[PDB]
Amino acid sequence: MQDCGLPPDVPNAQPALEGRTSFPEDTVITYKCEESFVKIPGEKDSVICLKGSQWSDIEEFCNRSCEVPTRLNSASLKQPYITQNYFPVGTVVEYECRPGYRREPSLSPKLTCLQNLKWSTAVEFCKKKSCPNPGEIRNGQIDVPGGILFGATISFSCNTGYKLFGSTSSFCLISGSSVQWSDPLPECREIYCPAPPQIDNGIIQGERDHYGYRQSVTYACNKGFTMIGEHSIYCTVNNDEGEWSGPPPECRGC
Amino acid sequence: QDCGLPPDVPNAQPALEGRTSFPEDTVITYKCEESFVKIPGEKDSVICLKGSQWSDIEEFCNRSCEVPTRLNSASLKQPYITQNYFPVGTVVEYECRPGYRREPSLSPKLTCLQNLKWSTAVEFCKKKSCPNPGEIRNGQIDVPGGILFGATISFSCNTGYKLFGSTSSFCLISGSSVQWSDPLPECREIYCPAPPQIDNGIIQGERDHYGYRQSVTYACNKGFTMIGEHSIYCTVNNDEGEWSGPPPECRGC
Repeated sequence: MQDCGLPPDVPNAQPALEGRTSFPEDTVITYKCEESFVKIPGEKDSVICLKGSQWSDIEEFCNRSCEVPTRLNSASLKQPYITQNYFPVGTVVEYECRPGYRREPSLSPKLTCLQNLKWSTAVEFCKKKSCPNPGEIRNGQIDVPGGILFGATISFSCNTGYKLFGSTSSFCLISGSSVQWSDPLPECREIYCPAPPQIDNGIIQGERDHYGYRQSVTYACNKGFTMIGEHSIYCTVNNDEGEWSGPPPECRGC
Repeated sequence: QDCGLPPDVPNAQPALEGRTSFPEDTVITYKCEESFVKIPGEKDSVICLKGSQWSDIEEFCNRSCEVPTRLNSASLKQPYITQNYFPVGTVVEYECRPGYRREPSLSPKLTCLQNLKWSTAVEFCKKKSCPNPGEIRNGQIDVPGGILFGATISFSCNTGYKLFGSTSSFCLISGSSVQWSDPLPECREIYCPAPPQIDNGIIQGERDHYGYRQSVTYACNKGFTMIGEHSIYCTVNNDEGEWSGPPPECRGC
């Protein structure tokens, strides 16, 4: 009769019958691979009802493949693997470095789909690029806790008696073609104490315009006056603020 | 042949030894009464002569000041320093003791006043001053009470420095002047012991010396995680350098 019965049984595939058991001549039935199976590119996945109530032949067209290679932050799949989804056992794909990573020549940038439907062990075939030498801060220091490679962080400090002006840290970020420091080297500025205090009936011996950390000012009483106290005070520097070591002496008369 | 009582001399008293009769040739000496001093080059005694007659004697006592009181700033000049006769109007001269100096604007003279008292005393001989103490680098000099003769001064060394030498100085009289008993001490920078190195980590830019408040920063080698403070700093404790705490640790991953 001008009708075919059930289409052939294909291993690891299921036909779409749309709720019927009888099909008219020329009816085309498509099969869908079952779970954990991917259709093999360049293969028939459907049958057709021909004359005599006979279906056209169809061969197994499903496998048995790995999943799409896992997402790496250092490397991207090369074409054409980056657009594929069919990865039967033995399939080997190639990677290429992302930015800012570069090839580690001693290691292969290839992964293979293993018998267990898993990709081979990952190695660091694409390593992190390195930022330029941080350099130096005059009268300050740079803290490099964990190298200067892509993603690294560094901090800046200013030695005792100096005040930091600018960024207090820097990160090695990807900069277009390469990786560069997010922020420039700051400045360590000399902290000044407030002008030294003057005293009644006494003077400051050779007063300077500016006084820095540990710099001292010496007092002297006027003729006829007796000094009671410290002959000199010095600049103490704490939490980036200048402050004199103590009060100035006193000059008592007569 | 015996003389009777010797003549009455104003402001003087004779020494009779309880006697009322005296044999020829007896010599009787008089002593000036209180507040009175015998006048140099004058007779103070009488003698019993023939005819039961005493030799003549004239008043020989002039009211006089006492020997000037001792001053610690000056001393009587010669010849006043050996005199005891100071009638009203007598003016003596002083000269400075050590360690004192003359106050040009003033007079070093005292006058015996009508009331038998010396004139008002002024500071004509003033305490000498030692030279300006000067400066101690990285230290201080405390001048509690001036730098005149007899004064004391103390020395200290700022935080992070240790004093080496004298801790005080006294203004002494030194021959023809006054000088500080002790020379200035030196304030030397205290160094902490070399910072400790750590396994699988380094010191970032180690220095040769570390002083007070100076810090050393650590960094772990690739593949190691730091455990503890990233940097430590040089503390000072009774002139000794000591690190703020232990260095971090670098744990294998």
